[PDB]
Amino acid sequence: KIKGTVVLMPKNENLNAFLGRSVSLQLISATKADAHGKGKVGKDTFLEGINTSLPTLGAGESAFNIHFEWDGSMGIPGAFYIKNYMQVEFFLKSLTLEAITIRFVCNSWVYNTKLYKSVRIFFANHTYVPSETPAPLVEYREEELKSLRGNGTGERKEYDRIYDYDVYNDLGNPDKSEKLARPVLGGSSTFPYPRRGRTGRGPTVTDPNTEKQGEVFYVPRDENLGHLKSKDALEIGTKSLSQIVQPAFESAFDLKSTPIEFHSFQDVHDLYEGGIKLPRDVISTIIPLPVIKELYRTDGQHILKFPQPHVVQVSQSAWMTDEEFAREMIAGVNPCVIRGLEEFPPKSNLDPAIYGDQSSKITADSLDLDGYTMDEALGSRRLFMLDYHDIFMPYVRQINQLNSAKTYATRTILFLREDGTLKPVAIELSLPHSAGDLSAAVSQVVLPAKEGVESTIWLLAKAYVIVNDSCYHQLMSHWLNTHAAMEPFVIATHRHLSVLHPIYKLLTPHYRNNMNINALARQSLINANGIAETTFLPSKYSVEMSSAVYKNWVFTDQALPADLIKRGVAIKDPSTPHGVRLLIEDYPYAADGLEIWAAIKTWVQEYVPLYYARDDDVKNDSELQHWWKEAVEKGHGDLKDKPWWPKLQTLEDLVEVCLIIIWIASALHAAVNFGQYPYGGLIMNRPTASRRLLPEKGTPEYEEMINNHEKAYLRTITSKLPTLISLSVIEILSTHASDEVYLGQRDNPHWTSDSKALQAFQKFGNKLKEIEEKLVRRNNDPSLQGNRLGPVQLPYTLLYPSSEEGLTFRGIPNSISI
Ligand SMILES: [Fe+3]
Repeated sequence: KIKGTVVLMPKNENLNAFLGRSVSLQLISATKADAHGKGKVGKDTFLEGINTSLPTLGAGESAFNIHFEWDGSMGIPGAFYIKNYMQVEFFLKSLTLEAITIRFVCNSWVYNTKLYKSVRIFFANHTYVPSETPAPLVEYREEELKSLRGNGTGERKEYDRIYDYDVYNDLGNPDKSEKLARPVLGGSSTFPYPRRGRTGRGPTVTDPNTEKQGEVFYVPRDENLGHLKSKDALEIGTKSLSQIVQPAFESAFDLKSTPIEFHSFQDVHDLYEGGIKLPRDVISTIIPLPVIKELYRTDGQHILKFPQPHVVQVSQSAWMTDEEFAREMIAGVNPCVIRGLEEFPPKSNLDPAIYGDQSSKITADSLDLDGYTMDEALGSRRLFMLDYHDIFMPYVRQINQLNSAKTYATRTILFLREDGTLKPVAIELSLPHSAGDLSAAVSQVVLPAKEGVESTIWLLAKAYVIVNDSCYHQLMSHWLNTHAAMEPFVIATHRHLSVLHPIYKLLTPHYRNNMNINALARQSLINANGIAETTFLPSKYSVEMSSAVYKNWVFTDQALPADLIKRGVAIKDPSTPHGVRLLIEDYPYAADGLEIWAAIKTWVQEYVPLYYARDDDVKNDSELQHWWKEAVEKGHGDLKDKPWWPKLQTLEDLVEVCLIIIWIASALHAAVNFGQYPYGGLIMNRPTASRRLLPEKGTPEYEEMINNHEKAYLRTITSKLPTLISLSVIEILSTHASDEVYLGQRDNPHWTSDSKALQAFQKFGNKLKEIEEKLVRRNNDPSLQGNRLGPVQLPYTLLYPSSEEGLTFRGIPNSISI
């Protein structure tokens, strides 16, 4: 008999109930086949007893002894079937067979046997490209992929493990109201979009093209991550905020229990000092809710107190400095949009027949470039911009028609000073113009000012820019480029790469929780009248704006060197270690990012050749070829006609594709995600909406800018009630769960039996530790203070690879996990 140990976790996170005839396992041979060439299968073997011997056992886990009859005619086990005859599902961790050691890493929920169309199968931890699969496992390997793909029909159930694609046709709620109808995103030239995971709930009764509402948005079962500690279930907080907390806040405002608007900046600071007083029944709603109860300190009676945002921990006024406004474009929440400006004035590609004359109104001789002429600044590569003009202009008219929204399409010009810091030198606030226009508001240029009403107008100009930047950050840099862009690759990977496949093992840690958070976001974040639409400027146009931006999304430009070169913030330079020379030498995001990028590249370049010796080996891997074909032609199918997709016929193409996927999922998402509350937890620093244009001279609103500048500012930016909701959301999303798995870590040390792959992975984790030491030295270097810390004195730690749990402003998860 072969001695085995099963480790599992009961659903409650009673052990005698697993004995008797409750759980059967059957070993499957990798070497002895039946007459059809399929590995022979052993007898049903039941769990025999509880193993209390090994002190090495994670929380919630139990170990069971089992002995398998396995004679000569059976060969070597390479897989097993398991049947759960119990009513309730359990979480299967592993099987370990001794003195034959063979390890099986399972980490999968096993529901009652009657719920499955075919018996659950698990493979030992060996790694095989398809031409290396032992012959008696070839059919089992392919049948398991066929099972995962399903047939493209049916309402998906909680226990299903079926991966497939669908369009974003589940955000509208047209059965509730015509006002809640939304365009389908994906599957048309008007609205191209990445695909998402298919749920199959079926059509609404009013629109056959929109998917009906559902209490639970399915994800394949093992994508729905359980947590030992309920506080770690951060993705569910989004749902609780929308469904329970937001209505409670709304009630406090409807009943006039708290002022409707902030009246001074101190009313905003109060949120993390003394707190806000709210009705008792409002506090009583929050206090018992998992995740939500961690967001606020409370007296249990009437007070909620938000945590002090990092950006104010040293100076509560530094966010208002021009130095910090520009520094955040290279070391802030959204450090990836600034571009070099190589001509002046800046140009627009938009049609003047639609929007009016698009010539810039910024004059060169009005700009203070520290004594440089414009030609000198351009030539020395010292001029940059944050350009939202062409991005926002197409939507300004329809946004400004909404009752409580008004924006400009902004452009900010920045100068790289000789001291190496950026300074803002002008903001252009543009509006579309057409013959029939009812509005008399005009475009204007605003220049820096420190005194008088001109200083208030300049501070407001910065707020209009940061509203554009916050909307672009959240919808494009963050949602579109990480969450949404990655999901098609998750789906393709499970559909086409076996668990046995080396590239499955390389990529899947980088998908942890991504389908789950995305489904929860379709339900409560980006749904019609959901949190994003009611907190961000574009309202009901928000998600469709991300579709318009996706028209220009380029997979190969997500690589960090290509991004930097495309934006004109670095140049190709083969004499440099990273192959690019930064044009802003101390650009903290890019400088730290290049280190992480290089480490991932080395890991991928070391792992790939362990499994692929020539370009032909890549061409000849049928799972890999099917995977990439489907990811492109189905998952990102609206961009299938584009010439820039890698072909995947060479080793270098495989490395490139894997490298870009891991970068997007880990460091890029971390850099755009974990600064959300640290920088945006002060709404004045990261306003999410603007509600009025600049006032005309001779009006009470203009006199208010002179006499009460803080009120003028607060009336312009996000109102108090959506601010309380936005702050709560971003606090959740900026938190690391205690069970996170970070870059350089895996959830199990035995993910492969291949020692060379294990060694290469250890080298990768060591290199990340080395890199963190280097980044600490950078933050401690007084010469780099201006960009790495700024007047907010906030060291740039967002690309430190490691972190403890909580709202830490550091740490790079493997995946898009929140
Ligand atoms: Fe995120």
